Amino acid sequence: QEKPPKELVNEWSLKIRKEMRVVDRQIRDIQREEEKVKRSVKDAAKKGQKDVCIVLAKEMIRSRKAVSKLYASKAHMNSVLMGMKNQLAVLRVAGSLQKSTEVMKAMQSLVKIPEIQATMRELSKEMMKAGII
Repeated sequence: QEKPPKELVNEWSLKIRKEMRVVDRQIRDIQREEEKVKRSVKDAAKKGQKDVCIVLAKEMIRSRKAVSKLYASKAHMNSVLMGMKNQLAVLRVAGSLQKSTEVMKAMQSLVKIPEIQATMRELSKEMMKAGII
């Protein structure tokens, strides 16, 4: 055969790490956009446009949840990263991966839709063949 050695872990670490830079990015962008929406809400209050503050508010809440759901995902990703560190650990003395109900649920809750998170469905796959999920 000619498989990759259990450096499939280093590979998946790199990707998980990559997607986490993405997340950081998206959080930063939404934050940056909250700054503006804030100024906007201010003016719109000062000028008595009640109806506009109201909606810019509903805008504000939606940002906040967007960031929440994001930091969530990042936690999940971090859970998969640690799981990989663990797998390396397990390999350091065995030399063969093994199951993980940890890197399974994170990588379950993680295969959501809004984002290129089709890759997560692929890692998911690669990982099962390996014998991690």
